[PDB]
Amino acid sequence: MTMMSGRPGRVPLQFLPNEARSLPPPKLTDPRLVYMGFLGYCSGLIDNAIRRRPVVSAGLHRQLLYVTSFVFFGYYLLKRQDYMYALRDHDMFAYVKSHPEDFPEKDKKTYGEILEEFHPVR
Amino acid sequence: PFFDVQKRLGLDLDRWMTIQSAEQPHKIPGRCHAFEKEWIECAHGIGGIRAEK
Amino acid sequence: PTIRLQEDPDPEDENLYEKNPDSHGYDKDPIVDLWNMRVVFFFGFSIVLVLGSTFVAYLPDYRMQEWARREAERLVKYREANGLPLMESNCFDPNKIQLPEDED
Amino acid sequence: IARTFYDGPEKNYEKTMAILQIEAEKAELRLKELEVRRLMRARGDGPWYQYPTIDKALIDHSPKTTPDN
Amino acid sequence: MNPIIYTTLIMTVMSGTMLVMISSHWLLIWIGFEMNLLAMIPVLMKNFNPRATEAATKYFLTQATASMMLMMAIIINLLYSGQWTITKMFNPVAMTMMTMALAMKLGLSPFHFWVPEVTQGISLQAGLLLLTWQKLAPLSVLCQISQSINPNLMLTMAMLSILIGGWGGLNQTQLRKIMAYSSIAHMGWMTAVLPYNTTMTILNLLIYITMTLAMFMLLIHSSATTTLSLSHTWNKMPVITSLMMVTLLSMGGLPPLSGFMPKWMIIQEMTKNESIIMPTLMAMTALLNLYFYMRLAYSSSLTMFPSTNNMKMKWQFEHTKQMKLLPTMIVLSTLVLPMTPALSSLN
Amino acid sequence: AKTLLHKYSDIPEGTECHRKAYASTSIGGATGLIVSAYSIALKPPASFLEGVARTGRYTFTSAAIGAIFGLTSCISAQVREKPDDPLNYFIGGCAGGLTLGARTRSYGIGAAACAYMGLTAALVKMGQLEGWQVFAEPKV
Amino acid sequence: NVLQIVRDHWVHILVPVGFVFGCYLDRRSDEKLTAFRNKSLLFKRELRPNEEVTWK
Amino acid sequence: MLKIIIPTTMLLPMTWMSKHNMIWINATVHSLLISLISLSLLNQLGENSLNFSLTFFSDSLSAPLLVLTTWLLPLMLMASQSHLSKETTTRKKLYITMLILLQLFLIMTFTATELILFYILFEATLVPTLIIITRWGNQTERLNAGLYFLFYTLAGSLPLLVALVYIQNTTGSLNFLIIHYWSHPLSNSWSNIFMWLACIMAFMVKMPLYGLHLWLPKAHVEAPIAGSMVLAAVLLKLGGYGMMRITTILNPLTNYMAYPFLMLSMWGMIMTSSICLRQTDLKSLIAYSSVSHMALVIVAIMIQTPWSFMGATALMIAHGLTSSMLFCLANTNYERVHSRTMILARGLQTLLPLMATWWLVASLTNLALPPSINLIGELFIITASFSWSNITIILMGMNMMITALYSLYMLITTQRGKYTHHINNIKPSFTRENALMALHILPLLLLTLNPKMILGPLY
Amino acid sequence: LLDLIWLETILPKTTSFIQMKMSIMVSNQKGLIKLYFLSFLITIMISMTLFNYHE
Ligand SMILES: CCCCCCCCCCCCCCCCCC(=O)OC[C@H](COP(=O)([O-])OCC(O)COP(=O)([O-])OC[C@@H](COC(=O)CCCCCCCCCCCCCCCCC)OC(=O)CCCCCCCCCCCCCCCCC)OC(=O)CCCCCCCCCCCCCCCCC
Ligand SMILES: CCCCCCCCCCCCCCCCCC(=O)OC[C@H](COP(=O)([O-])OCC(O)COP(=O)([O-])OC[C@@H](COC(=O)CCCCCCCCCCCCCCCCC)OC(=O)CCCCCCCCCCCCCCCCC)OC(=O)CCCCCCCCCCCCCCCCC
Ligand SMILES: CCCCCCCCCCCCCCCCC[C@@H](O)O[C@H](CO[C@H](O)CCCCCCCCCCCCCCC)COP(=O)(O)OCC[N+](C)(C)C
Ligand SMILES: CCCCCCCCCCCCCCCCC[C@@H](O)O[C@H](CO[C@H](O)CCCCCCCCCCCCCCC)COP(=O)(O)OCC[N+](C)(C)C
Ligand SMILES: CCCCCCCCCCCCCCCCC[C@@H](O)O[C@H](CO[C@H](O)CCCCCCCCCCCCCCC)COP(=O)(O)OCC[N+](C)(C)C
Ligand SMILES: CCCCCCCCCCCCCCCCC[C@@H](O)O[C@H](CO[C@H](O)CCCCCCCCCCCCCCC)COP(=O)(O)OCC[N+](C)(C)C
Ligand SMILES: CCCCCCCC/C=C\CCCCCCCC(=O)O[C@H](COC(=O)CCCCCCC/C=C/CCCCCCCC)COP(=O)(O)OCCN
Repeated sequence: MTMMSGRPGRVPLQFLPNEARSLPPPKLTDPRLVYMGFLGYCSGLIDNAIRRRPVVSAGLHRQLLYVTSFVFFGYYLLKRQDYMYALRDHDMFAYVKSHPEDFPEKDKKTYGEILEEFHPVR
Repeated sequence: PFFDVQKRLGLDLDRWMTIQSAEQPHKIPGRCHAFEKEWIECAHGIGGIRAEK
Repeated sequence: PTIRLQEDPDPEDENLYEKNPDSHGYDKDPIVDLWNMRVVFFFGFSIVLVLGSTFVAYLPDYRMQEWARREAERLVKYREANGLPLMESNCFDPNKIQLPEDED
Repeated sequence: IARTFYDGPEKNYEKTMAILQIEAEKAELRLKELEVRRLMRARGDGPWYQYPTIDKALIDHSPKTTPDN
Repeated sequence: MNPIIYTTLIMTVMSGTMLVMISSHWLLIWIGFEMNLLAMIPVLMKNFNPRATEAATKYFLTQATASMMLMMAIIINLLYSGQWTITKMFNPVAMTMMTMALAMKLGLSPFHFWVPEVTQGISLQAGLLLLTWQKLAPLSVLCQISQSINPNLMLTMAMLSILIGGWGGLNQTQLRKIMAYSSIAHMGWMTAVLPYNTTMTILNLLIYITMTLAMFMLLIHSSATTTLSLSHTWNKMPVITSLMMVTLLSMGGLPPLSGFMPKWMIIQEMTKNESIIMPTLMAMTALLNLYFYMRLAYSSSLTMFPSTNNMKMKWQFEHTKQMKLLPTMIVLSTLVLPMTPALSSLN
Repeated sequence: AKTLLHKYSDIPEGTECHRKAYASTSIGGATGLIVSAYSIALKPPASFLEGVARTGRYTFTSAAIGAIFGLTSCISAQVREKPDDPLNYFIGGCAGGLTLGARTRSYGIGAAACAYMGLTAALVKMGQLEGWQVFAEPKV
Repeated sequence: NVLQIVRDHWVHILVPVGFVFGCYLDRRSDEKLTAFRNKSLLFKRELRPNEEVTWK
Repeated sequence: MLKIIIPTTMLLPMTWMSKHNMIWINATVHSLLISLISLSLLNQLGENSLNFSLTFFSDSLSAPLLVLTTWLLPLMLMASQSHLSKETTTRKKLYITMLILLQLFLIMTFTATELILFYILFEATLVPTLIIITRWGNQTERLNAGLYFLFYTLAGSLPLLVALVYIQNTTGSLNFLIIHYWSHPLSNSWSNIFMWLACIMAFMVKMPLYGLHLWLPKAHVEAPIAGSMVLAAVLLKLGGYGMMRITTILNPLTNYMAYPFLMLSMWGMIMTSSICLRQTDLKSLIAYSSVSHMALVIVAIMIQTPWSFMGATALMIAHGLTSSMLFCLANTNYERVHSRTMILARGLQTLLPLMATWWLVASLTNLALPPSINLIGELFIITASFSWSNITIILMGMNMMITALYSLYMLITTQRGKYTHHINNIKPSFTRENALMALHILPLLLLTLNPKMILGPLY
Repeated sequence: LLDLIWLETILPKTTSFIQMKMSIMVSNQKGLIKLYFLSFLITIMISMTLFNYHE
């Protein structure tokens, strides 16, 4: 039930291994970063609304800090998520390569020589 | 769930007491020291699923 | 108190015509009302309906209907000039079909 | 109208081809990933589902007051 | 209670949980549970009254029985294998006893009886702590021994928890009991996917904790513990009732809200294991939780209830104490579905 | 115990109707005993004889439902010569629901139970035939 | 004289700017799906002496 | 496709930053402009769809529905501003926000390439509708209506979700193009039967199918006018569109799994048309007429022929326009007299002649007068059904009769006879109401000149 | 007979009635720990006999 916690050579609490540096970092105009900044902006607006302040105008420094914090955390979150997916595919490809008898390459037939049952609509 | 702080820091908070074959005072051996030593050396590093078989 | 609660009485609905005899039914403010009528009429009847209907009417033939008619004309001409049947019951060439060898 | 607001059929045709290729590759990757997960969870010979055992460096390999360990 | 003593007790509760979640030795996990309970009892009685005393007594009896069972399971496991490490239980009887002890600690059915009463008997801050922080340690232990759990027993308890949470929540006018039954149903959802994928368990735990923190903070802000008391909030703080209604919709699991993401991820995972009947029943039963959330939203925000004259005075005063993390909590409780793939960072 | 379930399921569908009925009666009686135990624990009967009477009532109702279901399903299977057909289970379950309605002396309960138990039993038969898993093992 | 009318009518460019931005993003998304540009068996063609791509 | 989505999203800050007396003008003008822009999706290809990107695609089935949604938003705004005048600025902006969010969800729903995204947006449309009904409805029943609107939908859609993820575990994809190209037959098994039911019953509930339709009269009667307009014109079609997408994986099972639904649709079409003959509430009559038309659409989709699919598309568009117009017509009289009883206000042709003309044209399109697209769709479906089995005409023709009988009945009850004497507050029709009726009726008539634009992919 | 009575009776009214009765049965516990802990003992015995004997 625990897939990748026991992966060999895994440091307990790094959050971002050294090998993850081999991957292209997310662009700063990444749509996911833009959505994280939007979440920070919404948090700032809700903070104004709860405190009974002018929602759009009250805390520009506070709203800016909300947006900046959300973007800053989202960058490293995206890096870690991309690294984990890269690890998943790396392990999958290595396992398929090391077990050819479990993933055989079978000759594929053309449609002119496969017999498919025809079901009339009437 | 299990935040493995001990191995990250090399602290050894409670690992000295987990098994029977680990550094007893005055080198007093457990009743089944050899069997546990053999089983641990058999199962080391191959994973629980493979070790069960 | 022979009463259950302190409540405002239900007010009577007010007629927009009373203060604005030509009120268009858009807003209480006459200027906002007139401009709301004007923008509705201009952007629905003048822009969307007329110009949109013209645009849809002159859409280019991406469905390729005249193309299909011309292709059919060419095929009919060629086929009845050489005595070929106008259409074949087989959509695909049988020579590229591999039926199972034995049916019994 | 065609010149101003639209493109030729080639663009949509080949964009469809690219989209179809990406989608088919994703489908085959998903099926292969499920099969790999099943095999690794059944046999335990892969990097995944590697459940901890006892570290062998905890064993004390010193004389034990008794010759028979 | 003295504020320094209160801080010490809170940090002792947290330290017990951390001891549970960093230990590799069964005895230290047991000690962490004992320390957590010992520091937890006075926090429930911080506001002294007969109801708080009764809640603390019921809680202590339940948790002490669970701790006895847990130590018994540890000792049986040691007897059949001279092992103290928390890897995988070697004796099935010990495993059954451990699963029952952890279910009793979590409040899963049929050991759910204490969860509403205690939650009703304590203050809202104590209820927040009890329904959020107290779930971490048993769930972490369950995640560590997931491969050893018998799926039939765990799934039976999970389905019972979902059913009983929905049915019990249908009958409640008090908000603390509503939150307790919601907690029982969510715990059932969490423990249903545990034998298949612990990452889904962690994701559900995080999402539920975020939404529960949002709701408890909103209930503390508008100091309401009953439905009728909450029906006055529209006439003093309409924004609070609007946010509460959106968070309630999220808790019911309706898309595109965040509360939909855990169930969506769990059902899907179960279908990878040829499990269709249980996910179908689970969703159809979570409909009940949605129903009583919707009833609360009807009474609180979607309609306007009659108010009182003295409320006019409350119009002249602001809230003295401000909650720093409430806006972030609300936003995380509602608008995080588009960031679903980030869950890969949890494994 | 699933040993009783195996004892029921080891006998083929439309054969030995008396033994099928006996096994289903045992399963129903066990279910009724568990229900009565929980009911007595959570709602004490204020008397020992009244508790014994309630246990007897619940256990007899459940055992009668089990006997009726098993006997009706086996007889329908053997007479129609159609084993592995969910409609035998539907008929047995709906007869069991009618038995429950008669035992509680309620027409509406009888009809609702007949329909719901019949549908549930037919679904169980379909799951047996197609291999549907309630507690799926962690394959992946 | 234009300051106040701008301050009360600047909301009238939000939707046209949205339309222009959406068109730009559609073009950008188009740029990521050129793997088969001038490569289909039906439309494959020799380039003109001056053009660099068949479509963009 | 983002050239439609982003302006719709921009509608939100535009209405939240507008002056208190400018919200309606700005929202109406810019929604009309968005509809004009969306009108360019009608240029369709034939062979295959317009595939903008990996996420969104447009078909000859999707484009008319998208245009109808974008056109319905300004009409809803026009119809809402009368009874929302006394509302505060913030609550008016919140109402407009609900309408904008509903349009955004529907636009994304009709163009999603992948079935899980379609499902998520399909469920997301629920929340704004529920809020609109239960917050701005007039009567105490609205709350109950909301519950009926909710749990009927979810009880159908939760199984579908399960089926969907199950499919992606075995097929490997839920992209509609991949699903269509790699489609395989369904064998005759109990598991396949239940997967078919899980794939179909959510759209069945949404139609609604006869017997699962009890939520619709409640929800449509208790809703405010914009809620009723969007519920009848667009939301019901979410079922039909969904079916037309998902039946591609259900062959050849649909060959016999469709019999109970066909029987329910034909008989319940007769039943709901007959119910319309004895109805005291004017909105309830319109709701039941919608049920009957949607039953005919269900028959068309279930028999799985090109003529039936074309007829179903045309009938969906035509019914959306006609039912929205009828709801607006009833709401004008309701705002006059504050009652929905059909016999309270009579002889209205004497007092409101132009509104009587609008009533007449709406009633004519409701009974499918040639050459309106209502009859185009109805006749195509009837011809396909006759090919399916010649006895169907007996039911179909019967439905036609009953339809006319209730349509004119409504017209005769509210417009003809003598006026009620004591009702003396019937003011002349406003320009807003007449313009709303015209903006309903003229596009419907113009669609007769170019019917193929609504005939769907099978054309 | 059909829309206002029986179609209401079968799907929505039956569901509401069944859920309400189940809610009343589940939530009507007097709060006495004797009964709860007796049910706990029954549950522990059942789990030891029906799940723990089958492995
Ligand atoms: C490792 C994990 C495992 C751990 C567990 C292991 C345990 C091992 C040790 C066991 C030895 C026990 C030693 C000391 C225990 C202390 C008990 C105590 O202090 O009592 C306090 C408790 C309260 O004391 P009180 O408040 O001062 O007095 C109040 C009055 O008593 C009442 O006043 P009232 O008049 O108002 O009330 C009316 C009356 C009402 O009384 C009743 O209604 C009960 C009568 C039910 C009739 C049962 C039907 C008869 C036939 C069933 C046989 C089944 C097979 C048949 C098959 C089909 C037949 C054809 O009383 C009650 O309400 C009490 C209800 C509780 C009854 C017993 C609870 C057990 C579960 C509930 C189900 C009861 C049976 C239902 C059927 C289920 C299957 C048997 O006393 C009692 O409740 C009654 C006396 C208890 C004495 C006997 C206890 C021994 C049983 C222990 C467990 C049994 C075996 C465990 C496992 C075996 C297999 C592995
Ligand atoms: C989606 C589109 C629309 C569809 C949806 C809408 C329609 C669906 C629902 C419509 C209504 C169906 C409701 C079902 C029954 C509800 C009963 C009830 O509410 O109980 C509460 C209600 C409350 O009772 P209570 O509070 O306990 O005590 C006070 C009583 O009022 C005091 O009662 P009492 O003292 O006055 O007398 C009671 C006593 C005596 O009752 C009387 O006093 C009067 C006599 C009544 C019996 C009438 C039989 C003679 C006529 C029937 C002819 C044969 C059937 C049709 C065959 C057609 C041939 C071409 O009752 C009995 O003993 C009858 C026992 C069994 C005999 C009838 C059962 C036959 C089942 C049908 C088999 C069909 C097989 C498939 C055929 C396929 C080929 C066509 O019970 C009643 O009062 C009703 C009693 C009558 C029950 C039998 C009537 C059922 C008729 C057929 C049902 C089949 C439809 C459902 C099929 C799916 C099921 C799996
Ligand atoms: C409602 C949405 C969720 C909100 C959750 C709260 C957000 C605030 C959390 C603050 C972030 C800091 C936490 C971690 C920082 C450094 C610590 C790091 O080293 O820990 C690593 C762990 O990394 C963390 O898990 C990453 C946390 C990121 C959580 C985001 C996932 C959310 C799901 C998708 C929804 C989108 C959320 C949007 C964000 C605002 C160690 O890995 P490991 O010791 O081996 O794992 C232990 C458990 N195992 C072994 C059993 C697996
Ligand atoms: C001679 C008289 C008869 C002529 C009638 C002509 C009919 C056409 C008129 C109707 C207008 C058509 C509706 C507009 C929909 C088009 C939207 C979209 O498709 O156009 C985009 C292009 O944008 C266009 O600019 C659309 C702008 C249309 C905006 C309409 C606003 C009109 C409102 C009128 C306001 C007047 C003043 C108001 C006073 C208050 C395409 O994006 P792009 O990817 O680049 O193009 C790809 C093709 N390329 C590569 C060849 C370039
Ligand atoms: C009130 C006063 C009454 C008295 C005065 C009356 C005056 C006369 C009125 C009657 C006029 C009758 C005109 C009859 C039509 C003649 C012209 C007609 O045939 O044009 C058609 C063209 O019609 C258009 O194709 C269809 C118009 C579609 C309108 C769409 C409106 C925009 C959408 C609005 C929102 C809709 C929302 C719902 C959408 C589903 C023909 O198309 P086609 O023969 O092929 O074209 C061949 C030549 N082309 C290709 C170069 C054009
Ligand atoms: C209010 C409106 C709600 C919506 C209504 C939706 C309608 C859905 C109904 C589904 C239609 C058919 C379902 C399955 C197809 C055949 C069903 C069965 O009766 O046919 C026979 C099936 O044989 C038996 O009859 C078994 C079915 C009997 C048990 C089911 C209980 C039916 C009682 C009615 C319950 C009410 C259902 C609706 C509840 C609301 C055919 O025999 P056979 O060809 O050999 O087996 C075919 C299946 N194989 C191929 C997999 C082997
Ligand atoms: C408004 C009310 C609408 C109510 C809709 C309810 C009906 C929905 C349809 C059924 C829902 C669940 C179906 C599950 C999704 C199908 C996916 C699938 O293919 O799984 C099947 C499994 O199918 C099932 O297990 C489903 C059995 C039913 C479980 C729940 C029973 C609920 C009541 C059943 C009848 C009601 C359904 C139809 C109601 C019609 C609408 C009223 C096969 O998978 P495997 O296990 O791998 O087997 C392969 C080898 N054969």
